[PDB]
Amino acid sequence: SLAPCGLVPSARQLEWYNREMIAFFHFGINTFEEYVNEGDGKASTAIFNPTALDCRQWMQTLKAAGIPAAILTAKHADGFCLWPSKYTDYSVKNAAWKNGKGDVVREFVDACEEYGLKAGIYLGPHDRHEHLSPLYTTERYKEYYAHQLGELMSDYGKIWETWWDGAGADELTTPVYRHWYKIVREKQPDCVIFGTKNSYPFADVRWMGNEAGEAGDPCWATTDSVAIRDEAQYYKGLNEGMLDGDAYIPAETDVSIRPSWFYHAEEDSRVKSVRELWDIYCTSVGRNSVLLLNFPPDRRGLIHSTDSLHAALLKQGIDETFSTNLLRGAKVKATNVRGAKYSPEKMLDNEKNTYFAGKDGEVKADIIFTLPKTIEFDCLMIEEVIELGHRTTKWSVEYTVDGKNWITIPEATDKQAIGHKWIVRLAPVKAKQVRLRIQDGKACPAIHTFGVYKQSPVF
Ligand SMILES: CC(C)S[C@@H]1O[C@H](CO)[C@H](O)[C@H](O)[C@H]1O
Repeated sequence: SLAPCGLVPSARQLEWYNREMIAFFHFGINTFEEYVNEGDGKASTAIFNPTALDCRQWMQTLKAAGIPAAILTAKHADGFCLWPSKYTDYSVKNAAWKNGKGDVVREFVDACEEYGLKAGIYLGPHDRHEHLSPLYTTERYKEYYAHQLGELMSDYGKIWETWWDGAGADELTTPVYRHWYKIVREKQPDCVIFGTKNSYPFADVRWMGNEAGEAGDPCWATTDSVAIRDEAQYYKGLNEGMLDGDAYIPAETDVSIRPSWFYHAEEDSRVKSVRELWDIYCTSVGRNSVLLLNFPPDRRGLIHSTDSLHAALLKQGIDETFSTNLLRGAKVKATNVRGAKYSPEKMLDNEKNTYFAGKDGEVKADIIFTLPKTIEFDCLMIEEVIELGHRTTKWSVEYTVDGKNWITIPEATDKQAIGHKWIVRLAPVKAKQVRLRIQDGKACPAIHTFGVYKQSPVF
């Protein structure tokens, strides 16, 4: 069989990559303040009062959108806790909501379980509320957070992601996070950790340097762990990563479907269009990353219908786009073929476990797909066998109509990364043959999938 090349993903990282999309839910005391996205920790707990909370309605939105996981803000930097923790009074325990007898996190994980969605927790490292205590020290806070982490990792079922926002967290040192890490890893062994700054040695996935929904081109799963730590001076190290990076810590791309992270009625006219979301999908999922897309629940405790509709149409457009691989039915010829078991046709078979592979030592390959009828396409996708590491580092796609003139596709010329998935949109071409050029790499190519497609009219 093939041996892996360089650093490889863990089982958690594979599971995570396979989600492709994750939902964020920013919900809390901010929602009940007027135009606030970052709370000071001084709002009265009494104002938290969703009129008819319905997390099931959130899950129905995610079903409609094709999204298999969700992360809730159990506590944002304002420090207000959405579950009745035994370790603070600054929580739903003292809200007007349900006379202080509610538990949003409970309703969230119960709804996730009922709909078969993976649940995840955002629990803010920087806590502005705790900072207001004249008795605050980093060491006491470390124990405070650990107790709360212990509640959320013990009493709320299986947790698939823990999110550590690096905003305001520079005071928190590595031994602090180590303590937190052991609790998470021991109680929830499958839980992916989104690690920032001083949490770097414990991170399963990294930030990619912006909140616009654009991972780098290229975007390597690998990078130097120091890039995560010294976040502010390594934008490209996070956004693009490094082929010779010392750690396998792939990029998770986060973006709100609205201008703000929290809900504001004024932004109902500002929800990202289906086309914007499609661009974002292509610059995240389509760039060897994973898209974490925020839907902020409102004061009733519902997801707004424009947010729902646009996410649902994105899903519809994706399904139509990629339902027919227009290369299927082709006659396939390739140089550098490891064997029949790894024939280039495996790129076209829609099977989970098969792939095209080259011969050891040989990093280049040329694969020509000759089509029964001339086709028209404006999109292409390629997927590497990531269990075997980043192998190919330069690739291009070409076509011809007359059989003699190979024409380049400008958008798909001298690309570098493949990884989990790379998507390229291009001006519409007609073609009788399509050539896939694997031009360079660290090891022989190993490719699960290759296809060309016609983008949905929805886009
Ligand atoms: C400048 C702001 C984006 S702060 C930024 O937020 C990111 C999440 O989007 C990560 O949590 C970073 O660690 C944090 O510094």
